[PDB]
Amino acid sequence: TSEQRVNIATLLTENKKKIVDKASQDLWRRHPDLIAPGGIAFSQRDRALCLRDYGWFLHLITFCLLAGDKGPIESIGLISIREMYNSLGVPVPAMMESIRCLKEASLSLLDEEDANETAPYFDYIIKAMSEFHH
Amino acid sequence: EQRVNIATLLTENKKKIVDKASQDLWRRHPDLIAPGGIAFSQRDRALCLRDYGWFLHLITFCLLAGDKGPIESIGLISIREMYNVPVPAMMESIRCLKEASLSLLDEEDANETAPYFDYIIKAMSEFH
Ligand SMILES: [Cl-]
Ligand SMILES: [Cl-]
Repeated sequence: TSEQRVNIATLLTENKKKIVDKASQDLWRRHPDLIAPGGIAFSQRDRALCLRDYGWFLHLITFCLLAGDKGPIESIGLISIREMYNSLGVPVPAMMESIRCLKEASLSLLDEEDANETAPYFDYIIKAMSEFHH
Repeated sequence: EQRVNIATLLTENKKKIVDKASQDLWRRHPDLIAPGGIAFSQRDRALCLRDYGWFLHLITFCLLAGDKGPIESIGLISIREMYNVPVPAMMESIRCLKEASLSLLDEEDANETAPYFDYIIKAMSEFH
């Protein structure tokens, strides 16, 4: 329900796969322990599950931005956070770092007003992820 | 009120729903995983799984919001970008996604949820 938010959602929808690929490669360059033996992205099936989870988080951010509401993050977003922590064994700082890389890869396609409008959604998901053990 | 519970159910089981739907679709259309198909190689299968997941997530979000506007908004955008992957395979994939999703609901939940799958299938049939 906004012109600029519709344009940003369009950009994030056209480039969802490229954004996820760039963000994941950045994250695995920065954090070599994730693709090391014992890491959450060592094997191929684990890597595919990580890519699908990062994609889900990007989609949720894009939907919340298109809507203009951050409610869905506190609703179904926490369910996905808990599922990624529990089922995939992803430590909280790895989830935050993945969302941060997703944020930077997404804002690399926008300008300045768009990036300022978009960043609070990534930031809110990061905040929801960091207060998990509380 | 109920839609938050339905969206929670589809989010807790997003991976299982997508897996069941994709396996059902590939049993139904064996040409998809045959040589030349869009799900033949392993990377092809991963990309197909991510696309089906995106469609399921859009449906789940439209159900959580109660609005189908985003379908006419970014759904057609993604369809056009992904095609320029054949379009008529997407239809049956959404049908399988719907069946796998409704297998987890009852009767009121399924009756409330199915119209979103129906709308995305109908919007996807008007593509040229
Ligand atoms: Cl901690
Ligand atoms: Cl940051």
